[PDB]
Amino acid sequence: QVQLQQPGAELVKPGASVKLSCKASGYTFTSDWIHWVKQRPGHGLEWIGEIIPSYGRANYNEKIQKKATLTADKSSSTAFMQLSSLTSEDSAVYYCARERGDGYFAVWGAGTTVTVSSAKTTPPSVYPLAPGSAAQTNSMVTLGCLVKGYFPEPVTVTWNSGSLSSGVHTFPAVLQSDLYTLSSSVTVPSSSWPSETVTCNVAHPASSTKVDKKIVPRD
Amino acid sequence: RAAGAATVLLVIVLLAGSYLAVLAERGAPGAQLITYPRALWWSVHTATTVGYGDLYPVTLWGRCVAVVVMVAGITSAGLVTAALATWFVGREQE
Amino acid sequence: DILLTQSPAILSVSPGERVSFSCRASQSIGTDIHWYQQRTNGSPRLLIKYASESISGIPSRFSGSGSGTDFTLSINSVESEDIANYYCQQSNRWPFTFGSGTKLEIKRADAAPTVSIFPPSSEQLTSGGASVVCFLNNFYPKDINVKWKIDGSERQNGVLNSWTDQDSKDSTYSMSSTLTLTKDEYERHNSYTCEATHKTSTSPIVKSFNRN
Ligand SMILES: [K+]
Ligand SMILES: [K+]
Ligand SMILES: [K+]
Ligand SMILES: [K+]
Ligand SMILES: [K+]
Ligand SMILES: [K+]
Repeated sequence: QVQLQQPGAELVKPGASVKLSCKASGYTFTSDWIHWVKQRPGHGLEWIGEIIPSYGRANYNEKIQKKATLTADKSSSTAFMQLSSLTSEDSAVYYCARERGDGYFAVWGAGTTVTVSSAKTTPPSVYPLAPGSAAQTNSMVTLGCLVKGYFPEPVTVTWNSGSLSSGVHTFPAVLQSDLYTLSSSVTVPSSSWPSETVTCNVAHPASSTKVDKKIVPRD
Repeated sequence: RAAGAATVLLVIVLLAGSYLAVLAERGAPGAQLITYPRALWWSVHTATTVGYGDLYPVTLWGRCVAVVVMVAGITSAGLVTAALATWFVGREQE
Repeated sequence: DILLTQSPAILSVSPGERVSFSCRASQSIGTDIHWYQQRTNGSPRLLIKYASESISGIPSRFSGSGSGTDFTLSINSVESEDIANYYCQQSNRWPFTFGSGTKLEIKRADAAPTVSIFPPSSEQLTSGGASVVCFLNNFYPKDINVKWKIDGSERQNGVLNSWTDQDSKDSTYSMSSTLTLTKDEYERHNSYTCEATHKTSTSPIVKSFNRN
């Protein structure tokens, strides 16, 4: 079961400071070390620091400018990272992995997207995308839903609560004035529509908002 | 019999050592005494005072842990001997 | 601190072929090298541990090799799913360190794009909006062009595109062009077309529709 649980995202005002979490479950040990890796978009993984909960000792990466402070809640099995006084540069995905003390990072977390900006958390907008009542069709049919006017990243768009994975393409958002816009596509067999439902699920961690929107043909 | 006791205690120093050693060594750049397993191999050969040098402490508390482990080895050893000695001396008193 | 150098940054290989990524340590680190795989918007995933040891859950396709300074991750018969990023990481000397990463790309057969066009939804129109979406799905190579024509004449204002990194489902590419306009601009304009010229056909691929 999903061992390291990390909050989907955090928005932070330049100068402000966020306290990222990582709550583990499963087999814990006194030799357990929780690590923090930071991955800037389109770049590699970068060790930030580490902490041994059963003792509370924490070491950080000596090359990067220390902007974090690790701590561990003995009982609740949660590791906390305190990233203070941030800037656009600190904006990235932060992972937390568990190390058994043998060197490798067995399992990682989902990662907490952190965006350092002045803007405001804008939940999205989900509009359907049904073919035009003038476009013919073959064995397959491509439907999809448009997620626009939201901020900040990320957004988790799924189809039929995830049950439908085959034939899906959620494109990368785009930034147009403090608002990200993306759209996902889905291709099912024409026969199976619109008889059998096809709804897209959009989750937006930064506002705990999650919507649906059944793709229904046009009257 | 205190030699027996010595063996128990040692095995404990051998573990606490491995632990502390890694706890002390991490953080000091270049340190290689940073993973629990080999840590233990490290403590074993340092206690047996064989110390090949494939692993050695570089920090202060790391070295302190080291010293302690060395002495648990050099003592148990001596205590088992001191034991053996007595046994043969008694056996011999016949 | 040990420096893990990973060359090359990208590997172009054909399906079912055998591919090898190399990681080079700035100094001897024994076999204390470990390899992680990270897909598009995924987290890292332990593949091999200690240069050549299996992890339960990883295909037998993956194998590790080497010792000292030169290590080699290897995939026997690549396949769509294997498209990701490959990083190596040592734990010989503190602090642990990572490699620069290596992108794996597959070489599937040419594929023409599936084009689909969508009129803005009434829900959006109900709020001064008007977004005309067009998809250029599952094609290959990645090179492709999208043009718009609102009423016989070409348009370029309000067109935002977005591409997808190589797909791990079939090793193809897909692109999405969105033409946002006000309900107004959209009101006084009959037909909207979306032409996609791809390397797979001299002529372009068209898909339009009228506001009515
Ligand atoms: K000796
Ligand atoms: K010696
Ligand atoms: K020696
Ligand atoms: K020696
Ligand atoms: K030597
Ligand atoms: K002796």
